[PDB]
Amino acid sequence: VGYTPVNPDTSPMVAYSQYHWHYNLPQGMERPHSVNRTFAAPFQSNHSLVNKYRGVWIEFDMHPAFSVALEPQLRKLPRGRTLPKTPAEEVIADYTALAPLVDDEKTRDLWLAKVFQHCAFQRCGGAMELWERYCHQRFTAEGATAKPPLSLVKSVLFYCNKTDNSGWRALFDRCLKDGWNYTPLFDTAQWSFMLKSIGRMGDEDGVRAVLEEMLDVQADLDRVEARSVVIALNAVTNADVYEFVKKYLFNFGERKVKFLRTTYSDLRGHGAGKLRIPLKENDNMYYHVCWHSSIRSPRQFSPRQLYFDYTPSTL
Amino acid sequence: MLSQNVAKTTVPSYYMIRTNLPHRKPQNQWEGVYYYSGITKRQRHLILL
Amino acid sequence: AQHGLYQQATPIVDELHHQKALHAGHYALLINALACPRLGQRILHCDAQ
Amino acid sequence: CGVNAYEFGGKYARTYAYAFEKAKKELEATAASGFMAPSLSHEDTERLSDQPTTSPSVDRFASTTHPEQRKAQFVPRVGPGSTPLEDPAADQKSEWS
Amino acid sequence: TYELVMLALSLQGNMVEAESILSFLRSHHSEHITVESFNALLLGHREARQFDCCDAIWQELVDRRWPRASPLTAELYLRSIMDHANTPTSEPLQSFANINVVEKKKVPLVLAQMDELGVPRTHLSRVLMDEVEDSLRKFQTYRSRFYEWGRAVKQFDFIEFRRRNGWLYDLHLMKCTTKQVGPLRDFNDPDAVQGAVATAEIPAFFNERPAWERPPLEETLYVTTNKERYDDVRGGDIYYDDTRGLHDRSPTWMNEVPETRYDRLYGVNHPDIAKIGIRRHLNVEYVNRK
Amino acid sequence: PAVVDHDNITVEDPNRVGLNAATLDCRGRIYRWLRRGPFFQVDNYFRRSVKLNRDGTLPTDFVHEAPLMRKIIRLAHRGHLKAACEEYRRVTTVPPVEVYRALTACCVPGAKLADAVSIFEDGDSKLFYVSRDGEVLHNLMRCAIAARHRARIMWVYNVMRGRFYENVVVRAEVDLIWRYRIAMIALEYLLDHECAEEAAAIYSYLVEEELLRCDVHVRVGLHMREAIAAGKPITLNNDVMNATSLVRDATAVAPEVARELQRRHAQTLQNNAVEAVGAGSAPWSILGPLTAIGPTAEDTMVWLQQHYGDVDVMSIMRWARFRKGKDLMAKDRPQYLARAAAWIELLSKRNREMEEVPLTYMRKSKPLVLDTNSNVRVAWQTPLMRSGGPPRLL
Amino acid sequence: PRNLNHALNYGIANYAYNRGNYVETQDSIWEEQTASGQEGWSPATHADGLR
Amino acid sequence: THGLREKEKHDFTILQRTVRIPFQGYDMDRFLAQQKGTPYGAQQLPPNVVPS
Amino acid sequence: TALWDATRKIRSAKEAALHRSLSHNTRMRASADLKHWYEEDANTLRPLAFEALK
Amino acid sequence: MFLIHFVHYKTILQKYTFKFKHIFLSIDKYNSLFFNISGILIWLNIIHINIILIKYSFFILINNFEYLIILIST
Amino acid sequence: WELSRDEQLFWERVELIRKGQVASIGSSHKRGYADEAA
Amino acid sequence: QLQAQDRIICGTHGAGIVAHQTAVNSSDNPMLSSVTTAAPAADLSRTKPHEGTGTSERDPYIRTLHNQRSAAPESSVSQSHTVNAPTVDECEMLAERWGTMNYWHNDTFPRLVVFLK
Amino acid sequence: YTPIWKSDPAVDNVAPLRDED
Amino acid sequence: HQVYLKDMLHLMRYPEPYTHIIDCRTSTQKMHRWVPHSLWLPRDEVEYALQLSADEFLDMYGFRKPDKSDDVILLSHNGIYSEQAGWEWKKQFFQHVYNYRGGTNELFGESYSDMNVSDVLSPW
Amino acid sequence: LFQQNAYRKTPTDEHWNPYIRRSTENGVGHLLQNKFDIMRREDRLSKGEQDLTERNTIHYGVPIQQIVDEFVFRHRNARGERPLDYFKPFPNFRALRLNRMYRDVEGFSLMKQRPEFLEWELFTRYRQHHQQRRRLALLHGLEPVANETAQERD
Amino acid sequence: SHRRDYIRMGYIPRYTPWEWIAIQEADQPLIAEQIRQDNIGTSYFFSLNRYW
Amino acid sequence: EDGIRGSEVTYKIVLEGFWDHHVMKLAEDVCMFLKDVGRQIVEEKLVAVRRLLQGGAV
Ligand SMILES: O=c1ccn([C@@H]2O[C@H](COP(=O)(O)OP(=O)(O)OP(=O)(O)O)[C@@H](O)[C@H]2O)c(=O)[nH]1
Repeated sequence: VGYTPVNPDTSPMVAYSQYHWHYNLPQGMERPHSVNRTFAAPFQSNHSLVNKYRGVWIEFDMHPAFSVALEPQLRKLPRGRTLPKTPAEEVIADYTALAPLVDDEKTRDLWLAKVFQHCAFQRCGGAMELWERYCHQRFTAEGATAKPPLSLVKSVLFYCNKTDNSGWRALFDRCLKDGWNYTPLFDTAQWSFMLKSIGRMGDEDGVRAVLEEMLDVQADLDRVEARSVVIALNAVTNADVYEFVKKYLFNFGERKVKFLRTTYSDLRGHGAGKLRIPLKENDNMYYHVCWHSSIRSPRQFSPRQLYFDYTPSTL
Repeated sequence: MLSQNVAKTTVPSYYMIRTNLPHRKPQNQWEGVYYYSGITKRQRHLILL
Repeated sequence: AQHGLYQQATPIVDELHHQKALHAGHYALLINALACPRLGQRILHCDAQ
Repeated sequence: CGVNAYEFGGKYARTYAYAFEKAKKELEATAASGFMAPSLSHEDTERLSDQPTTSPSVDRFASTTHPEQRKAQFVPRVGPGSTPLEDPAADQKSEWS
Repeated sequence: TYELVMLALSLQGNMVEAESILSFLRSHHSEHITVESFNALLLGHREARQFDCCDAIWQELVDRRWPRASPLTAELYLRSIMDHANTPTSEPLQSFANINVVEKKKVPLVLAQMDELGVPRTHLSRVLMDEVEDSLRKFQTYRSRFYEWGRAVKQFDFIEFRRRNGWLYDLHLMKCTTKQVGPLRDFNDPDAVQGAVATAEIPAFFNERPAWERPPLEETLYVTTNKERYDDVRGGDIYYDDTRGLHDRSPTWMNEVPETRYDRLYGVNHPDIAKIGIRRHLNVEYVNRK
Repeated sequence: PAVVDHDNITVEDPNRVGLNAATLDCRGRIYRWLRRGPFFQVDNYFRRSVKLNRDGTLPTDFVHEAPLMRKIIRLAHRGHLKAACEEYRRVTTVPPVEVYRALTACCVPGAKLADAVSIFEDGDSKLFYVSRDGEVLHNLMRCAIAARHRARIMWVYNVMRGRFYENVVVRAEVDLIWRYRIAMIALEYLLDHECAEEAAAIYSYLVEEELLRCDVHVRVGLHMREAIAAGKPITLNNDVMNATSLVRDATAVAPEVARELQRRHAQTLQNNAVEAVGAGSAPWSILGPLTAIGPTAEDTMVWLQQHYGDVDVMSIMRWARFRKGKDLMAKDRPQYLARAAAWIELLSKRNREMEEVPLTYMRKSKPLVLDTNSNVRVAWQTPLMRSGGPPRLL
Repeated sequence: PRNLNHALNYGIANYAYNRGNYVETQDSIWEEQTASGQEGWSPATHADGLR
Repeated sequence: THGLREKEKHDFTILQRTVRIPFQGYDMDRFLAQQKGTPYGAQQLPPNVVPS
Repeated sequence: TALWDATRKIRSAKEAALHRSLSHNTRMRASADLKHWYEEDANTLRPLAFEALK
Repeated sequence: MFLIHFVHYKTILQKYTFKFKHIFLSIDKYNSLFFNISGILIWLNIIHINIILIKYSFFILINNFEYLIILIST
Repeated sequence: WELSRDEQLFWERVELIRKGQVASIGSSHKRGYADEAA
Repeated sequence: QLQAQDRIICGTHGAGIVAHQTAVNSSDNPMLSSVTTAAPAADLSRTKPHEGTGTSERDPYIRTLHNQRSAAPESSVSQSHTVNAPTVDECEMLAERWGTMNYWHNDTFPRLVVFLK
Repeated sequence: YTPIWKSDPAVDNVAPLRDED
Repeated sequence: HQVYLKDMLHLMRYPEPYTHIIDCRTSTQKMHRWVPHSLWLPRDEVEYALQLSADEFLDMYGFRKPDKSDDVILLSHNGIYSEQAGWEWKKQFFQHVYNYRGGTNELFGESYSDMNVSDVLSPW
Repeated sequence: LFQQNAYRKTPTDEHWNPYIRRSTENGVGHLLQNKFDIMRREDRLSKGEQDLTERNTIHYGVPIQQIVDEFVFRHRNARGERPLDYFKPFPNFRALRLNRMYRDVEGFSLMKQRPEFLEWELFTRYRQHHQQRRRLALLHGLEPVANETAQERD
Repeated sequence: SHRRDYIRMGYIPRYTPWEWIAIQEADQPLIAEQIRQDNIGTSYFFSLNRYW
Repeated sequence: EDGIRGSEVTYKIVLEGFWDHHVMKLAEDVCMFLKDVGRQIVEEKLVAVRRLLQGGAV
């Protein structure tokens, strides 16, 4: 009785009533409850994971001989979680000079991959020359048999995305099932960077090819970084690719799709500053990603909105 | 849609005001805290592969 | 014998024993090798989980 | 001469041959996987292109999204301890010795 | 020699004799006992599926800290625990949940001991370490997480997860019990009017009409929905069970459906379906089996 | 989103980030504030600043905190552990790896292990695993050695191997060479103090990671470094590895090591045969499992190979060469010899098997035919103990 | 053979003691239960009937 | 499925209400044996059946 | 006796083959049949002795 | 072509039995202790007493939800 | 080969079943279902 | 310490107090009027581990005995304060043995007199 | 709101197979 | 439970002896092709058909009645009538009953419909 | 039948679930995997011991306390089986239990099965004599030794 | 669970049943810091001075 | 010290109810529980000890 309701735990007139347990009965537990055991939820935090590497790990496997031999050259290149500020010109000079002296293929290529990664972080454009000078001959040209070491490919790809470069499309294509079959070994961050670059450059077709492979190779869709999905989708103006992207959008999860919308509305919105290159206007893809989000969320009832104009009829 | 999604409240009325019927369940002492132990399909797949 | 090819080790061992080229510990060495423990390694990791 | 009574005769011959080849190929991968066979469920595989149409992995349920439409029989059976049977969650399936 | 004989006996599952040999050793030859006899016994008891012994021997091996336990020892004991944790009980104990999962909760204690003992935890098979890591994520949590694990956001998020997987049955907030179980009459009196002193929510399998009283398989042959009357109910229950048969059809069904070639058989107990059938025209020979 | 400026705080509060008690819309905010968790203020303050950079770099280098980190390092190098720890307290931001290195290195000479460990554990998995470093773990290990603490040695080794989460997810995993160095001093300690168990563990790890030849690889590596500064091509061959002073000298000593293995084994066999009887000599010693070594270099290597060959003998003879910086092979020959012998002895299972003491033979039994005790049993007697007697089966 | 004393209780089970002797039987049971750890010297309780 | 087995079990439980615990003898060995007709002089002849 | 020993080795080899197969074959394991282990034994498997000649 | 006529064997053997309880077997109900009510007191606007049986009452319930009610020896 | 044979069989049977329908019903028309009004 | 503990408590399914030889046949007694004559037990049938078809004591309606290993509780008799008779094996090693003063001078089987003799 | 996307074109899936055969 | 286009092509080339593909198309006027290895039980007859004995069923439809263990795949233009038929086959208890939605339209690229039903609801 | 196998592909279908997999209900046949284990089972079964595979389902039975309880409840305190001392004022905890025979009656054949007149009293006195013999034994140090051979015992 | 009278006919367990204790105890995690293992020593200098 | 007066570890569980009889009966429940669990643990330890008494190295 009142506008303030009784709280059923603290009130003995609830607790001890006939619909609950009186204090003179024997007070044991009624039934056991196993909730967590029967059907358990997987852990997904609202906050992203604080320790994760957040980059493209380039996997440095060197024989612990050349690793010691080449140390004064390698000390200038990135080691794990450490990014020395050495100017990229110098590093490339060192590779060009000293590398023909080393005899190992595997070593020369690990070293090269480090150089590429280093040049990806500084966004120096003259590093593809290195690909055409050493690797192109035995990997990409005229159906050469040789199969490049994975780390090298990851590194070059990462470089083509960081420095936006038409070249990526040629490399990526070699990684599908009939080629090197490297695509299932890519990191989630790899996909993230790829999508973002392709999106900036604006290839709907690059975007489609990449989303198809990602899906087939079972990438982690929900953990692909939202910004990069948005920038990729934003690039899609062509009727067919557009169709593809609706049908595809159904592959994300409820949550992912909600934040695809949030992120999208921010990047053309308040957070338009957050990007190094501003987005381009897609009103169509924006509207659609919002629409999709609305379709996939639970629906709420707002009767004064729906039935605002309802009039009954006696027909 | 989901048939376990079921009204927990009565139709709004003065019977909520004029009566000592409680508006929520009392807490259940023996029901554990819900917490997260479990893995995704994706994760199990990753382990197997 | 350690890789589980005992069949191929048998004639070799026979011919050694006939020439009296084996002494005390050598026999123990062979008999221990018959337990295939390079095959055991492989089985342990793959099959026997 | 009585082939056509059998499952390797006639229209079903082609199926037998198919099964035959798969078996061969499958033996190969078992020999590669250390003589521990791949998953029946083909949970083991890199690509979705790879899992065959014949695998139990393929999802045939009235609905993809809606859980109440994912049963085998008319109501939702439960395993021992009132654990969910119909569509098992990742951690309920345990492969142990 | 003795440890090989023990390992043999124990692969056979012969525990009495294995343990005997160890006893004799303990008594006469004690200073020579290696770890591999404890390993033998562990492997053995695990095979015979006696897990309390599998435990006893490990605890003992922690007390005498010599011989030093090996990563193999820790592996065998841990495996025996996982084995224990995954066995079912009989049906009498299976009504609420699978009990034996509690065993996995030993694990974070054993792991702690392995650190006191200097057994490196990273020599454990990849396999076992997967099972153990799972076991951990079921029961282990830190003082950090513990301060935050009851937040309502996380409780309700767990509810939301259960809702998207369509399992709400057990959750407290999210279930509304409806059915009440009436009292039992006495022939000592119809007169005495019973009333409820207390009320408890308990699973329906405690008291449910005995299987020989109720109709045969209900889940399969009847579609039942518990629902609420829309009309105002003066007295009596506000819920009823709408039960229809699986096979139920409109009494008017034959009009509601297009006509068939069967219709001229109407109200005939033994039709000759051989006559209206197509086989007799299709076949050249046509033997009628009847 | 609300953000607090600590420089600009005014009474006016232009950004309106404060919790105003009476304004429009305040109530749910107040309620939120009263529900906050025990560390809310602190946690939010800490996570909204101090977070890993988009490159995978640590937040560790900041201009305003730099001289403080310098000061800590400086203090630790002069061995002032308390002053350094007292400055570590006032650090707002994650301190660079160099700080953790300095601080643990300081813990070594006084044997402070508890302190080295709490330092390390502080920098690791709280602060993003700055603390996980070849060098820091190395110091940790040197303390555990200095404190003669076996279990903690195994614990540092275990930390150093790491698990999926820190290796793959965090990507902080100790460098290959450092892993080798750490495991190696741990192994010195264990083999020298005769711990067969943990020794065998670490050794099995070295076998699995293909680190058995690693020290050689490092030496070869150095000469290669010089050859590259000069401009001549470098290559990794079996010849280049067998041109090393290390492998040469071990190969030189090998026959002497073998002969010590043999002498030692013989004397052990003899002792065991005497203790058998409780003291003359028993039949036990008359013929042992060890074959006599042929007179040649290759015969020596062959002998070592077939009796001790489950271990890698050569690399052990290399590892046992230096002790506390002192080269044993070129100064004390017999000390070195006995060391290499003792180590190869401890690391083989085959040797463990052939060195066992003869034990008495256990009588099987049956229960009494006329039951009196369940504890009294009829023993079996081997034909040796009862001569005569009717012929019996097994 | 296990059955050597059988005659003394013919057709009933074999016994190694004189079963016709009450005292000897009771004694034999005593020894059996002593052998198996059911009987013997144990630390006393306040409930064990000290008198 | 008709649950007649479950009924049968329940009814067994009902029948238990009546029964005693049997007298197993003061010397139980002797008793069991004599029931089986093994001891000396304990032999019973089979009940005479009227020929068909 | 020698002949018997040899023959017994042969038979064991056959059965061994069978066993390795059963233990690694998961589809046959799916149908739960103890009978898979006994339905083909040394008598049954090939090579058959009474077929040697041809 | 057809060489033969045959009789169709099949092995229909059920030898395994898997029955799984449907979910609703384990759902909750509301159960109650039940004693014979010796008396009742209701009060909302006006108090009313009903006495079924007069004995010394060993237990007493009070329930406030709509009307105040007191179930005696309930 | 078998597919060819079995195709033809299929149409033979379809033909006869349809002719039986038309014969017994009397016309080639049928009702819909109660739900084909909407 | 019951007579025939093993046969009755550990061996028998009812613990001796359930009557397994009883017919589930219908009775004319008023209390038993609910009891219906049972169909005969199913022939080749695989039971659940806790049930039986109810034919004999060896096969009850309800299996009472556990299927695990059974072990008598650890004796509460003091093993360290109890002195047993000296064995051959113990008396050969008597010169290395460490006893209590009570072990050397024990009232029954004193070991000092043996160390000396 | 349906249809969300253009339905698949009229393509005949059986013909190519039986043609190969 | 569903059966997709992939399963359908696979079963065209590699038939299983005891899998039956059953065509539910109702009107003969609309059916011009033959789904390989299929058989014809039109939807309208199903309720009756499934209550015939093995013999009688043989006489009426000219092919053997599938046993209740066997796989039964159902077929229609859109996948609607096949569904309703499925409910019939499931109500007699048939253990494996799969509907192939989009069935004959997807196979042959025909656009036909079993029933004329439209998505739009008439305004109330 | 539909309930048993509805969409069921194989009998092992639900064996992704550990607690279903080691159920021993249908038999032990899915739990025998390598030859070794099968042979072991054969052996142990022939010796007349338990199958180890059987132990995959843990069956605790019903505990003796629960049984005795159901018995005395079904008999409404089971007064047929209680000692007459249960019916007198303040019975000690030994009068509180059922009527099982103990080991003390074992060597007395005078009383056969029905003891005649005064026999049970005689027996009662014999029993006492033995209790006193035990007392003297403990007093003077001659009691059974768990180790003892036959001459020592003699 | 076999007791059909559980709350209905007035039987309420005086002792909580073993099976239930097992379930309850098996639902919640165990806190790691409750296990209490110290084999190193006390940290005099660094511990009380650790990161803010 | 011997008997009741000495130990390695002591646990005191302090139970608190709103009604006296509640707390009394809870104490009987928990008490009987720890009696059983205690006996099981201490019995296990006891067998380990009896084995260590029988023999072992150093
Ligand atoms: O999700 C996020 C959040 C933030 N940022 C941050 O946005 C800043 C500028 O935003 P951009 O996303 O335009 O820069 P970018 O492509 O050059 O950055 P990378 O991701 O290639 O490094 C970047 O320098 C990065 O720090 C992201 O890149 N992604």
